[PDB]
Amino acid sequence: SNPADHFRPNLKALTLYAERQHYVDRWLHVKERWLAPWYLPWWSPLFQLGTWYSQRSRNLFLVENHLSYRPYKFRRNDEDRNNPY
Amino acid sequence: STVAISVQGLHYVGTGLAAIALAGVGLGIGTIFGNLLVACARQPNLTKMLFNYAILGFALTEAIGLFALMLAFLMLFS
Amino acid sequence: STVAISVQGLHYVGTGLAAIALAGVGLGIGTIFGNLLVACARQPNLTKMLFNYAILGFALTEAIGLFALMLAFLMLFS
Amino acid sequence: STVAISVQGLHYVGTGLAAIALAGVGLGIGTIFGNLLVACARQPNLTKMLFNYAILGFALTEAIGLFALMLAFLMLFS
Amino acid sequence: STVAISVQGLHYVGTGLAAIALAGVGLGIGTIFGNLLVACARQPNLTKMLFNYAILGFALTEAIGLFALMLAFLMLFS
Amino acid sequence: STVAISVQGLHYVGTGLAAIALAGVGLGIGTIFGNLLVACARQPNLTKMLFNYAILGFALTEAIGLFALMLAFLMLFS
Amino acid sequence: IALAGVGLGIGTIFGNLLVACARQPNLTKMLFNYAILGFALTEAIGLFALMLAFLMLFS
Amino acid sequence: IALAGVGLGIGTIFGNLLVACARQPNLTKMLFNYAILGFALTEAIGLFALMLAFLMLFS
Amino acid sequence: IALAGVGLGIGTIFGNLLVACARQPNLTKMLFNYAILGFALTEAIGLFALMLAFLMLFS
Amino acid sequence: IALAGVGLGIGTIFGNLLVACARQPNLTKMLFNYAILGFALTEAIGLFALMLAFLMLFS
Amino acid sequence: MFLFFFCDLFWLRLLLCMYYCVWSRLCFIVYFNCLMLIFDFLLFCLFDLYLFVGLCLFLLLWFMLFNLYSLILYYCITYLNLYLLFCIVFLLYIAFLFLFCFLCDFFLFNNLLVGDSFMDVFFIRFLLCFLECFSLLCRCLSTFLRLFCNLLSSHFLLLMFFDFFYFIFVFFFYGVFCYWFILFIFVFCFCLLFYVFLYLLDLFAAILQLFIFCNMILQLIMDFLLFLLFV
Amino acid sequence: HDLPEGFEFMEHKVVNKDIHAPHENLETLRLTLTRQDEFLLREEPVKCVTVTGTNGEYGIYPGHAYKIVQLNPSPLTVEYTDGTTKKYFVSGGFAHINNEGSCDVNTVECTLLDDLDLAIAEKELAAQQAALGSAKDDKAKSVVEIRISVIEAVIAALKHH
Ligand SMILES: CCCCCCCCCCCCCCCCCC(=O)OC[C@H](COP(=O)([O-])OCC(O)COP(=O)([O-])OC[C@@H](COC(=O)CCCCCCCCCCCCCCCCC)OC(=O)CCCCCCCCCCCCCCCCC)OC(=O)CCCCCCCCCCCCCCCCC
Ligand SMILES: CCCCCCCCCCCCCCCCCC(=O)OC[C@H](COP(=O)([O-])OCC[N+](C)(C)C)OC(=O)CCCCCCCCCCCCCCCCC
Repeated sequence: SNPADHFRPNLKALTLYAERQHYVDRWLHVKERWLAPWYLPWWSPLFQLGTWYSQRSRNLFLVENHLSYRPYKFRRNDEDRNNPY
Repeated sequence: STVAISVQGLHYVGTGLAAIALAGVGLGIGTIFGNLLVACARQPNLTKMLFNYAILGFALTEAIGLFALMLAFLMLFS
Repeated sequence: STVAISVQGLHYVGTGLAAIALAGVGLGIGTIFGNLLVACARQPNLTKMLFNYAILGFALTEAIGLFALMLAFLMLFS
Repeated sequence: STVAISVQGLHYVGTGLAAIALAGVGLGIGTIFGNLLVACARQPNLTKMLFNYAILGFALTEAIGLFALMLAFLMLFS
Repeated sequence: STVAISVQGLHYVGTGLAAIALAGVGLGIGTIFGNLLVACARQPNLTKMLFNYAILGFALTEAIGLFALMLAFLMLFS
Repeated sequence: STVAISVQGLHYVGTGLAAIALAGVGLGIGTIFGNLLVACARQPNLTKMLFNYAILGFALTEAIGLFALMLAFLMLFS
Repeated sequence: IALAGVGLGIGTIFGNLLVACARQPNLTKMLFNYAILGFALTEAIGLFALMLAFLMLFS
Repeated sequence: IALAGVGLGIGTIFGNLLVACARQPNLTKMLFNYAILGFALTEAIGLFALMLAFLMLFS
Repeated sequence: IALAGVGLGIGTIFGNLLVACARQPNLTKMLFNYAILGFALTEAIGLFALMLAFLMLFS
Repeated sequence: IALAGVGLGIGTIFGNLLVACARQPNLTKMLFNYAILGFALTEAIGLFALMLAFLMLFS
Repeated sequence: MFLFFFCDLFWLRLLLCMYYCVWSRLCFIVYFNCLMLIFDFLLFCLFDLYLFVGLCLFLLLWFMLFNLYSLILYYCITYLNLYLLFCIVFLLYIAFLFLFCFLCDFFLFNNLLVGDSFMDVFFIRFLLCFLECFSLLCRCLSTFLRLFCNLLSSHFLLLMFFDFFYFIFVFFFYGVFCYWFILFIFVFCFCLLFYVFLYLLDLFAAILQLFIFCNMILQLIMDFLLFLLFV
Repeated sequence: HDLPEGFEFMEHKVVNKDIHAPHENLETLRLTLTRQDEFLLREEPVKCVTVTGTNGEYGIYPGHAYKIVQLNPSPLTVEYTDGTTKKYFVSGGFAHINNEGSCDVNTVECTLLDDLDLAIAEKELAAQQAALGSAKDDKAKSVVEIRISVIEAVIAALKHH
């Protein structure tokens, strides 16, 4: 155990936490702000690049109908194999 | 009934098994040098070159033995 | 009666057994280099070409040991 | 009396035993390439054909290794 | 239920396994000397350079045997 | 719960394993003498120097055997 | 099991002996003596293992 | 299991016997005697393992 | 497991036989007889191993 | 596990067969027939091991 | 989760800035074979076979700054993680593979179908092609696994031996003044010999493993190179 | 102006057996024992021939595989199908064995073992051993040792029978 502990980075300085929802929402706000102006038509390749793949992924998530249960990505405890909740 | 048991002494057994891997490594190293002697007597002009390749093979063969020896230490010290 | 038992030191045994596979890999490597040394003395002009093939075998021989080494970790750390 | 016991940790031993089968595959590959080097020195004009046959032999041995790993992974998980 | 068990005599088992690692080491050393005799008989003038390389191979092979022996004695006193 | 168990028949098992290493030594002896005869036939003039080197190989191989044998007897009486 | 190597080791000596004798039939006596020497040395280890087996059998 | 190292050792002797015979076949009558001698020693080792296999199987 | 040594030993004898026969085909008859002799000996050891198996499986 | 000593023995026979065919390429038929004989004998040993394996498996 | 940390090369970066503000020749390279792919004259390749030189040199420099200096006690291999090495090897290997595939020359893969027309196509050649396609990815995985495991095992062994040496040196040196001084002297000499041997072995093995790491990539590249002859 | 090659005037060529051919059971080996461009025996059918090459002794019977042997100073035996043994002594050369059933043993010198004298051989060994003691340099000693090896082989060859 102790010898195994010698293989860690030795210059850790700071750790920051952020919820997926929050920064995803902020990114969406930024994307809307930059893609909103009239001088960027919806048919431009840039706008489609920005929007279409995200729309496709979200639609795929919504359409999903799985017989099994997928535990919440951001639980408080995900180390117990016998407690998905 | 649900019973959970934790045997401490098993780590010794796993450690001894890994040591068996050294039998192949130790034998493999001897194989290289045996060929080296039988090769130097067939072409002594290259003895220095052959000696270099033999040492290279020894390290590669030895490197594997260390992998097993690491696992021995991991279990012997946990 | 239905009895469930969980022995918590058995993964040491499985790890050691997988480590034993490294003896064959070590021996095979020694065999390759033994053949290399005895083969270079026969056709020295092609020494370099033989060396490249020798390393190729090592690449295709060390990889197998990694699978066994991989299983060791999958059981040693679980 | 009728007693039923279910040990959860015995799949580690089975996985380790299956992993031992790789020692033969590793040694067999070493034998293939050891002879390849000797053969190339003997008749270097046929290096490509010998290399092709050696690869074929390695593939068959690797296929056996895959079967052994399949059993190892199955027992490890199942 | 949580049950902790400590088996004493297991260290004897692990130590014996490490002793088996000396089988290949002993065999490997014998292989080197056997090859040495042939090389000397086929090239009698090189009775010293071959002898030196044989000693070098023995030392490396002896080292591997000593790595296992350290675990063999260590577990016996653990 | 903390349970301490002392098995008094496992000092036999470790002893038997330590004896297995003798096979790797005994076989090593035959290899040296297996090739000594060939060397003598190849170069009968060196029937003496080859014999001395073979004795050196046998003694060194036997040294490994006795190192293993020491562990065998220690666990037999302890 | 220690006898497995000892028995095999003897076969190796008596295998090469035939090749050596066929190559140099004039030296059968000297080769034969060395083969006996090797057999005795291997047998010594065989008795060591045999001694341990019997001790653990009647103990 | 010790028999594995005995039966294999026997095969090794005979394998070398064929080569020795196929090298100089006029010495077959001499090599064959030596080959039997080797079989007489390795087989003797197998008896010791067989003895233990019987003592423990009937005790 | 003892059959592993017997099976390998039998293959070893025949392996040398092919080399010996190719070297001197004129002696195939004599070599073949000796090869069978070796098989008759290695298989005999196998009988003991099987006998022990049948003497413990049916016990 | 006994099959391990069987498959290896079979590989030994064929490995020597190729060399024998290379040394004496006109004697392929006799070598091929003898190799088949060795395979049958070795395979018979493996079948005996399989017999015990199935007997215990269904017992 | 966002962790801010630093590599352990800042002093080495300072030394590089100090000693390489002026030009200097380079004549010794760990993997020289990336510069000489063609050995028979009049053979030339239309593919950018020399594209790997810069990456090879940079990787050698980076891994040598890390691994070789790791022998110094307490020096940290900041990148020593299995999946990080996997990402590195994935980048390199898959980049070259996609460079070959984007070429849109399907005939380039004809050699995957091993054997000749004599062999049964479905039961032999197709299986061999499957195995070789698998073997490419296995080669990638093996490269990264080998690089990881060599370092891990070497440093574990070094740490354990150093701990044992410290223990015996500190708590058993008084035996020099005692009647059993000879045993301690023998043990100390053996430990010194082992120390030297381990350091030499690790020094050699690091460079050798870098050589092999680069050689696997170069072999991938060479497996799909075709050389034209000048006329 | 093209000149004939000196082998065109030789009408006894070497017959090689095609690899893709059936085997034949042969009871006779056609031996050609030659010394200094002179055949002592010519395509003679014999039962077997024993030759002492560098690695060891070879007993060649009909059908022996293709091989080339570098002889050493030693006796050579020829046993006929009748049951008669003829023993020569050679100082060196080569022996070519063909799978077709032929053996061409070309020697620098091939003398019947009867011609050699053991008394002359014995006293020569004593003289050469004295010469080796007085040998000036390493080369001279090596040459003297070559003579002794041949002499001892001759002495041992005659003492055998
Ligand atoms: C809230 C708290 C604060 C933190 C906020 C953070 C916000 C985060 C937002 C979310 C981010 C999410 C994702 C994070 C992923 C992180 C991954 C990671 O860490 O990977 C490891 C990985 C480690 O890489 P590495 O191999 O160690 O090499 C990177 C090194 O930087 C070395 O690489 P290099 O050497 O190759 O780099 C080139 C280098 C080439 O070399 C140099 O240039 C040499 C200098 C190197 C400087 C950089 C090294 C820093 C060393 C440690 C700090 C130094 C001391 C600081 C003192 C602070 C005191 C409180 O040049 C530079 O660095 C250029 C900058 C030079 C600045 C010089 C300034 C001079 C000012 C002079 C003023 C004079 C005034 C006079 C007035 C007089 C009046 C009379 O990190 C990176 O690769 C970089 C990660 C950065 C991600 C972006 C983060 C967002 C930006 C944050 C800026 C905050 C500024 C405000 C701070 C105020 C004080 C509190
Ligand atoms: C190309 C091959 C290069 C070979 C280099 C060979 C170097 C030989 C060094 C001999 C011994 C040196 C001893 C130094 C002692 C320092 C003080 C001390 O206490 O150290 C103890 C330390 C550790 O000793 P320790 O383990 O006894 O420490 C005990 C301390 N306690 C008890 C607290 C744990 O010494 C070392 O770690 C030295 C190991 C050196 C290994 C070789 C490293 C080579 C790679 C780095 C080269 C860097 C070159 C950079 C050049 C510029 C580049 C641009």
